[PDB]
Amino acid sequence: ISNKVDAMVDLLDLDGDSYH
Amino acid sequence: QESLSSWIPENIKKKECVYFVESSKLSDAGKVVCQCGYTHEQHLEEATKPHTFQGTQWDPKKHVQEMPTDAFGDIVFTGLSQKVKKYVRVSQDTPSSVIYHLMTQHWGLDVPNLLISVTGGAKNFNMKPRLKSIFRRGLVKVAQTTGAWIITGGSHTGVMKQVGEAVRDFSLSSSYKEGELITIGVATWGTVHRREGLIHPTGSFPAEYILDEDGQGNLTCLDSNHSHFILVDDGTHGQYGVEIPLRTRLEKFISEQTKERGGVAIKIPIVCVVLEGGPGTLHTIDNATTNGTPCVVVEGSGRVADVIAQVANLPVSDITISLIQQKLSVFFQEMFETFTESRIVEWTKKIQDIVRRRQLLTVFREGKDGQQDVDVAILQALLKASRSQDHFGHENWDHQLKLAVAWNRVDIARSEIFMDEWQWKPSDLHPTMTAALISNKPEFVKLFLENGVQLKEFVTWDTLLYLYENLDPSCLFHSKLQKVLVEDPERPACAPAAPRLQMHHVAQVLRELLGDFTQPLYPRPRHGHVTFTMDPIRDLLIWAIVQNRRELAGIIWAQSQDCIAAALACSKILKELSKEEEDTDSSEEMLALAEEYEHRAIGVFTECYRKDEERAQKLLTRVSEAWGKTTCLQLALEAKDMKFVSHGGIQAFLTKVWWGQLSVDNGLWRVTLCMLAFPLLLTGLISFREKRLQDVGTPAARARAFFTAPVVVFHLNILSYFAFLCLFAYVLMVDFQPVPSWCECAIYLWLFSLVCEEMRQLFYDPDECGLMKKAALYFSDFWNKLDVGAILLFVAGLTCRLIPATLYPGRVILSLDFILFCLRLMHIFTISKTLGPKIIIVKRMMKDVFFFLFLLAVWVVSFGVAKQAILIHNERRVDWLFRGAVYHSYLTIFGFPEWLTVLLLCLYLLFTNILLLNLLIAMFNYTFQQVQEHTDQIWKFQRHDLIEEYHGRPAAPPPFILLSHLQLFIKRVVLKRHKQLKNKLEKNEEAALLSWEIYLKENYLQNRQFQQKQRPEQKIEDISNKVDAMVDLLDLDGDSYHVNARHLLYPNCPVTRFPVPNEKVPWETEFLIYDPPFYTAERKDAAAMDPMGDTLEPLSTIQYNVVDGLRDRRSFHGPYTVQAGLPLNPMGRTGLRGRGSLSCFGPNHTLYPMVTRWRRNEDGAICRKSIKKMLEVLVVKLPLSEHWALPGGSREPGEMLPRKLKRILRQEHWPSFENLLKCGMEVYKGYMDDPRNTDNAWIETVAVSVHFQDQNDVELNRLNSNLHACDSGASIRWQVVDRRIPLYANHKTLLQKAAAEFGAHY
Amino acid sequence: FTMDPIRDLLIWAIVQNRRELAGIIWAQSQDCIAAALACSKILKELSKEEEDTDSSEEMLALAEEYEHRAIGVFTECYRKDEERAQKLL
Ligand SMILES: Nc1ncnc2c1ncn2[C@@H]1O[C@H](COP(=O)(O)OP(=O)(O)OC[C@H]2O[C@@H](O)[C@H](O)[C@@H]2O)[C@@H](O)[C@H]1O
Ligand SMILES: Nc1ncnc2c1ncn2[C@@H]1O[C@H](COP(=O)(O)OP(=O)(O)OC[C@H]2O[C@@H](O)[C@H](O)[C@@H]2O)[C@@H](O)[C@H]1O
Repeated sequence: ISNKVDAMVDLLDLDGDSYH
Repeated sequence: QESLSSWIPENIKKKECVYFVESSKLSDAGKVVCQCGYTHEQHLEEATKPHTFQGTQWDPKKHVQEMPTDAFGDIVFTGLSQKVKKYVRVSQDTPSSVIYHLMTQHWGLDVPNLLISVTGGAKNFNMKPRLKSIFRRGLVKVAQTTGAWIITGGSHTGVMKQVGEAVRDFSLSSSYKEGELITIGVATWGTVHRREGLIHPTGSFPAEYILDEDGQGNLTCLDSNHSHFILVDDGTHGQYGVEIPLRTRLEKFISEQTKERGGVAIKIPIVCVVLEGGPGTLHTIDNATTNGTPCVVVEGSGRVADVIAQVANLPVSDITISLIQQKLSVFFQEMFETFTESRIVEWTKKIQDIVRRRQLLTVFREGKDGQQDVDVAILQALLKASRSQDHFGHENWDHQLKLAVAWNRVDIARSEIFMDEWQWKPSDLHPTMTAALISNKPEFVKLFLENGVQLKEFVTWDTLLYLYENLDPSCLFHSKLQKVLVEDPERPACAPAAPRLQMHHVAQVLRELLGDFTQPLYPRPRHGHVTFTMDPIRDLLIWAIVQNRRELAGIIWAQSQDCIAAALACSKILKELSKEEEDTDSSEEMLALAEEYEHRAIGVFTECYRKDEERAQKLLTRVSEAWGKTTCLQLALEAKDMKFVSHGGIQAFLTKVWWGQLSVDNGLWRVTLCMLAFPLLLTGLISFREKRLQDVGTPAARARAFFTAPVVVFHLNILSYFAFLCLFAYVLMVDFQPVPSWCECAIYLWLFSLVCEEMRQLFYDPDECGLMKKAALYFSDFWNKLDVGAILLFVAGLTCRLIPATLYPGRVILSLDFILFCLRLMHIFTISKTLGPKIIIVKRMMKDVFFFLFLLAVWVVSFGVAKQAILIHNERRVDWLFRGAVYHSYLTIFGFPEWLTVLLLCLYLLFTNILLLNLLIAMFNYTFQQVQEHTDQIWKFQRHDLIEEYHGRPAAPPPFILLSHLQLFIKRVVLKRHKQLKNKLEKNEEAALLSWEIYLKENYLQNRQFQQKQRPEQKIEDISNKVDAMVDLLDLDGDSYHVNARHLLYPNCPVTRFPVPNEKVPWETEFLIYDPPFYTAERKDAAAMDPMGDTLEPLSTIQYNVVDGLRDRRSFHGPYTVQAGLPLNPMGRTGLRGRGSLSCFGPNHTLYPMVTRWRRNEDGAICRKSIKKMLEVLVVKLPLSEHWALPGGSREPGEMLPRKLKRILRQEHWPSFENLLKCGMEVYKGYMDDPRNTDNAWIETVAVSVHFQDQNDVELNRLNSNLHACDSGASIRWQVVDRRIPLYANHKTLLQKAAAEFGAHY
Repeated sequence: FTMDPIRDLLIWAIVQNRRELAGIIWAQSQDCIAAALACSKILKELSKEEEDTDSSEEMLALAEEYEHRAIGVFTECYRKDEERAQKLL
C-alpha cells in the first residue's frame, strides 16, 4: 500500500547562437 | 482389431512418383534424384518406364498417383518409454470424414471439448526462462482440466519438444491418476529419418522405431511423447510445409461438424496459439485465420510474435513495405541479411491479410505484472471470435460458460456472457450448475444463486446419486464408502462386478458415523418424473460437509430448513470423522469447522431465546422428522457440544425440569423440611408454580405433584440408601450367626429389589438400539460397573456364608461388601456446586495412580527380597521367614556391622524417601495443570444424565419399587418416553415454529456479517482496493480495394497468385517485381466462352468495351484500358494474369436478383428488432456448395438468366410468368469483388430487388403455387436476415447494401 | 567438475550465515530433502560453539527455517503418493 501511494504521489507530482 | 488392418488398405491412399524426371540440381549425395528422388536412382518405386511420353518437368498432378496404404499401425520407441503409440501414414488429399471415423472408431478416442493447436519454431528456437514458465503451468493447467486435445506438429525439435516434455512429467507426477492429456502430432512423411523401418506391408501391429539424433541432415526425427501420429505424404522428399493445409482443414471439420446435440449444430471451440516462428509460422496463421479459428499471439516471446504484436492496433493502410523490413531486420538480426525483396513483399502481403481480420486475432500483451495465465487470454479470444462467427449459435452460450467455470473466471462470465442477448430460462443452468459444484467452485455457485436458481427445485434424486458418484477420492469418507461398497455382499447378479452405488449404502455409512440412536436417513427401496425427498438441502449439506468444502457449506447453510438441528448434525459428523482422520492437516481444519458450526448454532439460539423464552423452550424437545426422528439436545449430548450446553437458557431448562412441578426457588433445606413432615404440604409452608395448584388446594393432587418432582425422589432414595447401609453394618457387626436371622434376609431382599431396579435400568430402551450396545453402554458406566462388582462380591459372600465351615472368611468377605457400598456415597457430590469438579479431577488422576502403583510395588518387593537375603542364612521357613520379612518390609515402607548398617539405612532414606514422591509431584502437577480450567463446563455437561435417570426412575423407594416393578412387568407382558423430553408436535404448530426461527436466522446473519466486517484486516483490504481504484483512475487521466480479389487460393483450381500489398495495387503505381503467372483454367480452352485464354496468338480480335454480338463485352462502370490486346482490371492489380475460370475477358455480365419479404409474428404483425424490423430472403443451398447463396445467374441469356439461376429451382412455365412479374427495383450495378478475378476477366453485375409487402395472399401466392423447386438442387428455403447469417460474403455485401431500401435491421 | 557444484555452493553460503543468498540457491538443488537436513545439522553443530551472543541466535533460527522447509516439501511428496515416498527415506 505504501508503494501504491508513493507511485500515486509521483504520478500526481507528474501532473544556442552558433559561432566559431 | 483386424477390421482396422483390413480397413486401412481399403480406404486411405498414399502418393507415388511413377516416372524419372531427373533433376538438374543434383542433391547432396543424392545426385540420382528425379526431382523428388525417393527410393531408387529415379523417383520411382516401380519401373522407370518411358510410359509413351517422358514428360519433362513431370506434373505432380500427372506423374504422381494414389496407391492403397499399408504403412499403418502401432509403434514403440526402443527403450525410451514402455507405452505404445498409434500412427498412420495418410494421403495428401483425404476427406476429413475418413480421418475422423478412423480416430473415433478404430482408435477409441471420444469427442473432445477443446482443441488447442500450438505452433512455433522448429529447428532454430530460443526462449527466455519467463516464456518457459508458461508452458510448464499455463498450457498444462488449461489442457488438463477441460479434457483438451493438444494437436501439434510431430517433431523432436524446438517448441514441439517443449510441449512433449511438459505433458510427460505431468503423467508421472499424477501418481496413477486416471486419464492422460491426449496429444496428436502431424508431420510430413517425407522428412522422416528412419521411416524405412516403419513400412511393413502387413498390419504392423507391433513395431519398433529407434530414434537417433545423429543422422539429421535435411530430415528430422519424431518426438517420443505424442500419443498419436499422422504422417501426410506428398510424394516429395525434402519439402517443408505439406502438413499445414491438411491440419487446418482437419481442425475445422473436427470443431464444427461432429457435435449436434439437440439442435442444428454446436461447435467445439478451437484456438491456435503461437510462441516464436518464421516462414512456416506465417503460412500457418494465414491459412488458419481464413477458416474461422481465432489466434492468440504472445508478447515478449520471439521473432514473429513481436512483429505481429507491434502491428496489432495499427490501421490497415498504415503498413508500409519499408516498415515491414525495418521491424523485421531488427528482430531477425541473426538472419536479417538473408532477406530478399520478394520475401519482404510476401511477408508484407501475409501480415496485411492477417491484420485485416481484427476479429479473429488477439495479443496476449504479456501484462507481466501478475503474468496471470494463458486462460484469461484464451477466454476473450473465444468470446470475440464466437460472436463474429455466428449470432444465432446457442452451443457457445452454454458450451462456453461451462469452460469458463473450469478456470475460475467469474468477472469474465459476469461481464461478457451475462450481459444480455441470451434469453435463458433459469432451469437451463442446471447442468452447468452441477459441474460448478463437483469442481468445488464457490464463486460460480454464488453467482448462479444471485442469478436465480432455486435449490429446492434443483436437487432431484438422481442428481443426488450422481453427486455421490463423484466424490473427491482424496478424502477419508470416500475410502470408507469404498470399504463398505466393496464389502457389500448382497449384489449377486449383474453384467459387471462392481454393482452400483445406492443411497442406502451411504445411509448405512452415515448411521455408523453418526451414532446408533438415529434411524437410517435414506430408506432402502422395496421395489417417474422427478423423485423428490423430504428435503434436498440437508443431503446437499451432507455432500458439502463430508468433503470439507468450507465456503460452499457456509453458503448453503443459509437456505436451511431448521438450522439448529443442522449445525449440530454437522458438528457431530465432523467430530466423529476428524478423530479417525489419520492426517496431520485434515483433522485440524475438520475440528475448527465444527467449532465454527457450534458457534453458529449458539448464535442463532441466543437470538431466538432472547426473542421469546417459553416458545424457544419448546424448540429443544422437538423431534426432527428430518434427522432420522431425533431431537437436538440428545444429539448435542452425543457430540460433546461443550460450549453449547453451557448456555444459560438451556441450563435453566434443565433446572426447570429438575425442580419438578413446583417452583424452582425453594432452596435445599426447606425441601428437607417438607420432606420430614407430611401435613406441612397441605398447609401454607411451601411454593408452587402453576398457580392453579397454588390457589386451589387439592392436597391429594398437591402431594402427588410434590412426590412427582425428582429432587424428592433423589432425596428419598439417598435416605433409604443411608438407612440400608447403616442397618447392613449393624446386622453384619453383631448379628452374624450361622442360622439365618430375619435381618440378613431383610437386607438381602432390599438388595434384591435394588438389583431388580438396576435390571430395569438395563431393560428400558424404546429406542431400539443394539442390545449388545445397550449392555455395553451400561457396562461403560463407571458407577454401574462398581455396582455390578458389588453385586458379584455380595453373591460370592452369601454362598460363603451358606457354607458352615467358612463362617469367618465369608463374613469378612461381606465386610468388603460394605466398603463397596460406601464408595457409592461418592456419587452424591456431583450434585454439589463445587465438589463435582474434584471428583472429575480424581477420576483423571486414577489413570496414572494405577501405573505408578505397579512400579512402586515392584520396587518395594525388590528391596524386600534384598532385605530378606542379606541378614540371614539360607532357611526354608515358609511362614516364619516370609511373614517376618513382609513385616520388616512394611516397617521400612510405611515411612563390625556399622558400615553395612549405615549403607542399608542410607540407601533406605536415599531411594525410597525421595524419588517416587517427586515422581508424583511431577506427574500430579502435570495431570492437575493440564485440566485446571475447563472442568466447570465438564460438570455442567455432566449434570444432564442423572436428571435423565431420575426422571426415568420411578418414585417409589427401593423397599417399595416392587409395586412399580410388577405393574411394568405385567404391562410389558400384556402389551414410550415422556412427552417432557421428546414429543411429536402438531404439524401446523411446527410450521409456525419453523417459519419463526427461519425468520430469525436472517436477523442473526446480518449483524454477524456486519461485525465480521469490522476486523482490521478487512479494512486493510478495503483500503488497498480503494487505492488500486485510485491508481487505475489516475492512470486513466483503410484504403478500400478488391480485397476478395487479392486473396490467395484461387477456388477449384490448385494454383497461386503473386503477393500484392496495399501499395502496389492500382495501375498508376509501378511495381517492378510484378510478374504474375499467365494462368488459365482447364476449362479456359473450351465451349461457347471466348477462347482467348491463350490469346498470345492473333485469335484475340473480339470487341473491347463493346457488345461483340451476344457477348456484351462492355463494362457498366467505364472503359477498361487494353495492353497487349488484353483488358486490365480497372480496380488495380490482382496478382494473376489470364482468364481464369471466367467465360471471357473484361467483365462477365451477370444478374443477381434478390427477393425480400417481411417477417411476421404469431399474430401476423411485423416482428420488431430494437429499432428496425425483420426481413426474410429466399436462399438456395446446393449439395456441393456447403453454403447458402442468392439465386443469381450469369447474364449470358437475355431474360432467362434468372431461369439460368432458377429454371430447375423455380418452375417451368410459371417461371416465365414470375419473370414477367420480375420487373422490380435496382440497387447496385457494376464491378463486383470476387475471388474469381484475374487482372483480365472480372465480374460485373446488375442487382434487382423484388419485394412482398403484404404477408397474406397476393404476389406471394404466385410464388407459392408456381414453385417446382425440387429439380437438380439440394435445398431452397426462406430465411431470416441478420448481420451473422450464413452466406457468401460477396452476397452479404449485396444484402447490406440493399437493406437500406426497406429499413430492416443489422 | 565434481559430482554436483550446487551442494558445495550451498556449503559456502551456509558457513558464512548468508541468509537470503542460500535461500535463493536452495531452489536449484538436486535432492533438497537431504540438503536442508545437512544444513540444519551443520548449523546446529556450529551454533553451539559460536561463543557470540548474536550469531548463535540467528544461526539457530535459520536451521529452524530449514527444518520447516524440509517438513514442507516432505508433506507434499508424501501426500502425492505414500508408498513411493516411503522409499525416499
Ligand atoms: N516440420 C519441420 N520439422 C522440423 N524442422 C523444420 C520443419 N519445418 C522447417 N523446419 C526447419 O526449421 C527452420 C526454420 O524454423 P522456424 O522458421 O523457426 O520455424 P518455421 O520454419 O516457421 O516452421 C513453423 C513450423 O511449425 C509447425 O507447426 C509447422 O510444421 C511448421 O513447419 C528451417 O531451417 C527448417 O529447416
Ligand atoms: N462470390 C463468390 N463468393 C464465394 N464463392 C464463390 C463466389 N463465386 C464463385 N464461388 C465459388 O467458386 C466455385 C466455382 O464457381 P462456379 O462453379 O462458376 O459457381 P456456380 O456455378 O455458382 O456454382 C456451381 C456449383 O455446382 C456444384 O457442382 C459446385 O459445388 C458449385 O457449388 C463454386 O464452388 C462457388 O462456390
